[PDB]
Amino acid sequence: MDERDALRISREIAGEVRKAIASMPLRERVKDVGMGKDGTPTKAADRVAEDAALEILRKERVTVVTEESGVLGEGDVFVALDPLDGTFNATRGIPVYSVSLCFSYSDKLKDAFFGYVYNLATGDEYYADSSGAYRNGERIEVSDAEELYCNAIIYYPDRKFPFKRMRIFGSAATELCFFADGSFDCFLDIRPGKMLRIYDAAAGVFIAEKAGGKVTELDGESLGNKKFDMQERLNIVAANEKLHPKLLELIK
Amino acid sequence: MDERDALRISREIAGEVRKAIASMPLRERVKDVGMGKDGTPTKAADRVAEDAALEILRKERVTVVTEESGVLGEGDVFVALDPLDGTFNATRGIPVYSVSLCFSYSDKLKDAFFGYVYNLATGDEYYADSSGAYRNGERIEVSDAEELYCNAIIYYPDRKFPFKRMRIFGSAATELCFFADGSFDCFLDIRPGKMLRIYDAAAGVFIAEKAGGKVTELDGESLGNKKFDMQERLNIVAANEKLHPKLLELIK
Ligand SMILES: O=P([O-])([O-])O[C@@H]1[C@H](O)[C@H](O)[C@@H](O)[C@H](O)[C@H]1O
Ligand SMILES: O=P([O-])([O-])O[C@@H]1[C@H](O)[C@H](O)[C@@H](O)[C@H](O)[C@H]1O
Ligand SMILES: [Ca+2]
Ligand SMILES: [Ca+2]
Ligand SMILES: [Ca+2]
Ligand SMILES: [Ca+2]
Repeated sequence: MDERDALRISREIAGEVRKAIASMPLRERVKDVGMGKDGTPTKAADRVAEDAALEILRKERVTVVTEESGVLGEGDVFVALDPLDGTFNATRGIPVYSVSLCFSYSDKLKDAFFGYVYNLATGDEYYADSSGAYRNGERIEVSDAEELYCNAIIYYPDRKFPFKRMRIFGSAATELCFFADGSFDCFLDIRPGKMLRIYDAAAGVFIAEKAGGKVTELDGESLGNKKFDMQERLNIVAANEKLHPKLLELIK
Repeated sequence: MDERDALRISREIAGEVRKAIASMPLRERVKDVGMGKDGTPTKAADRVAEDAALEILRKERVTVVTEESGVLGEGDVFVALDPLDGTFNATRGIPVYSVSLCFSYSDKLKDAFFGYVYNLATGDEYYADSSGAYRNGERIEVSDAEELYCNAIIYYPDRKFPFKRMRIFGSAATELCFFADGSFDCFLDIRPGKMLRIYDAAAGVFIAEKAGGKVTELDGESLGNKKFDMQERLNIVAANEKLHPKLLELIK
């Protein structure tokens, strides 16, 4: 299965999902539909989003790990998918919530060949493959801000940082794409509770990688080990090559 | 002048400035076109939207307090104006930025008689008159649980909080409407080195209060006798009556 397969496939889910959510009223969006396979509740929006993706991913020889219903599939290709990363905003009318998909051969991130995040509010498309990282087509790349005094996304500010700006938009998959497109110089989820799963960073992380930004874990150990599994958790420190180090040191 | 004209005038300015920025590519958006009369530099998206905004207000008998052109016109009626709140977003294509407008029968916040916030990204409309606060033509109210374990907007987390969620979206006018909505449980701008100006907040402040909100300065002092000029600087703590005291002590 080509990257062109993954892209073609990915382009279908986003649209299917988009109008499934779009048609959905905020009132019929926030109600809970049960308990997804990862411990967290499940809103209607959640269900509707995942179904539309599964119905298409379903026809592909792929094993999928996803929030609402753990593992599914069998294929020799794995998908770390999130129908709706940023469910709080979506149920709020806040226009920052996306579809996340990452395509890999093996069980682990290291063998992933395609990244794709789609903002379902705006219709903004984020993707990456061997060719590169794009947003709405135009080629992107992380920023070259070399100063700790810079624009940042931080989960969560706990001390007093030397940041020019600090934002928190509530959709890790999308904000990693904000880091990816140079709109932001560093992504940071140093949350002690290590409350970040694979179907969250998977897609985002990989586009960031393509866009030219170094991305690892709290200490610096890569994300490679990471598995398309329901137990996997993580923290992230993302920045170009001249920022990541200093950004590490600053959180000791 | 009454709250019907303010709406009608505001609705027009919302149309033109919307037209203005939308057709305008991002490249130009980020363009430095000189310095504004307040320090915070003027970029093309700024200039483009003030221009559009000013072009309408000025043919009314009012004194305008705007970001770039300082104070303008004459009239017992005052208008605090943020022609583009969330410039950084507007420049990067992050769909949170608005046009903020507050009208008062005095230069005093306390005499405000109309408030208005328009998401230039989603065409989402917030306003507040004598009848109540509304969002896209619907009546909003603030949220209601006194538990600190709530959903907060806070500029900036310097310590450790008992909040369920912390978001910073970079447009205080709209964010104060996010609070006024129900979307977020509390708004807080406790930054010591104060940076909120009358125009970024007087509208939100006014829509939130009609929303059922309690906005006061850091110390719980009302924002009533707050002046419309390029010197005022604010700190804000907004929430329902019940959780407001709590937040004071929390950040006490
Ligand atoms: O809640 P969700 O919308 O499914 O996804 C959330 C977003 O990625 C958020 O940015 C992150 O910090 C949270 O940990 C995730 O749970
Ligand atoms: O610059 P501007 O976009 O007009 O207004 C800014 C926004 O309201 C932002 O939320 C706030 O944190 C800044 O302090 C303001 O300067
Ligand atoms: Ca999700
Ligand atoms: Ca998620
Ligand atoms: Ca402005
Ligand atoms: Ca402003």
